[PDB]
Amino acid sequence: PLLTLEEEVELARKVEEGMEAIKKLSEITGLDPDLIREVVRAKILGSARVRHIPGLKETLDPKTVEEIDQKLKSLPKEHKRYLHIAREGEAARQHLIEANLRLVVSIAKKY
Amino acid sequence: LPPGVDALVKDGEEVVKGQELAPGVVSRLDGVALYRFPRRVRVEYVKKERAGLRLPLAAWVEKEAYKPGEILAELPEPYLFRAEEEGVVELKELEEGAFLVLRREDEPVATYFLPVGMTPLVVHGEIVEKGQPLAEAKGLLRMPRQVRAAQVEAEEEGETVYLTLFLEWTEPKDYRVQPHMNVVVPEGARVEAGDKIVAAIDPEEEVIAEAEGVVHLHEPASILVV
DNA sequence: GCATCCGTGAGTCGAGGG
DNA sequence: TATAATGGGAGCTGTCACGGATGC
RNA sequence: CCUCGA
Repeated sequence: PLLTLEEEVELARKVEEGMEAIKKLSEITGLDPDLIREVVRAKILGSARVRHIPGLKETLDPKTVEEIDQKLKSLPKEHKRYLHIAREGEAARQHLIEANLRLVVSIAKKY
Repeated sequence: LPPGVDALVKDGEEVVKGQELAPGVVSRLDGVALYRFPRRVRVEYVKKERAGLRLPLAAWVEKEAYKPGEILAELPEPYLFRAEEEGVVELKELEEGAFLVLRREDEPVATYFLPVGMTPLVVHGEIVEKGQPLAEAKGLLRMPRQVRAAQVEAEEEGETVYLTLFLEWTEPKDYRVQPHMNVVVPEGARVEAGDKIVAAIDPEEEVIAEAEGVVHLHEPASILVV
């Protein structure tokens, strides 16, 4: 179904704050922000899709995402807060795209 | 949820299929209901103060404390509660009952408590001298429902008794939530001075908690049954 | 057991015109 | 790179005999 | 595709 102003603004806010949370997880962990983003994304979507991302220096497979997710679960509560923020950001991003997929059709029908 | 009409169930509560969430909304499944964008946040700020009242000794009911709605005294004939200080009147009305604070210059010189069954005879800002009637008690006078009497001290003088009540109650304050804002505080959470309730785009439109209180969420934009 | 919808076949060689 | 924009559009049908799945 | 020839 279509997004109301409030639902839209909420999802966009969650996406923004989740990207900020990924940057903060890069600051704390010393890990690569892209690898962190890919692990959060991987766990959000499922084991159905984990593939090799072109830019990543490490092959993305369930073993490395499990190691990285366990390194991300081993941090203090106030440092574990950003993991939940990023997970919520990913899920909000997914639902935002899926809720706006009709606009693409309405624009592409003209080309 | 249509605009202006409120929820008939509370955030976080289990619900059964067919149970109405609102006058025009019937839930088709069972589970936990959740609030989607409450447009009005009501903060009940808690207040602990000390007030006083004088009553005929024949009317009084001796008690160490007074639960809400409990009878404070019973008056055979109309009684006139009279000012025992001089100053300007600050009339503070609750849902039922009142506070009456006399101030001279800046410092308050008196704090009186008019329970239910006591009609104030003064206006806000009125100038009163000593012995001037501030209220009329008639019949039975009882504690209001919103306010309770923690402790009672009493002093016998003449044919009257004077009560010093340690009162504890809460006062409401409503905040209208605009769509671009978001509530960062749960239902029934305790907040202090400076704590953030509702965030916003720009700092000047944020909702900060003035004093100590509890939070209540009303008029949600919609309700999500999971 | 007997109607019905889908798919696949239905001449060769020329010539020209494209 | 920022007003808002949120589910398509072309659509004539004059054959017939075969195997095979699909239904009553 | 069409038309034409055998």
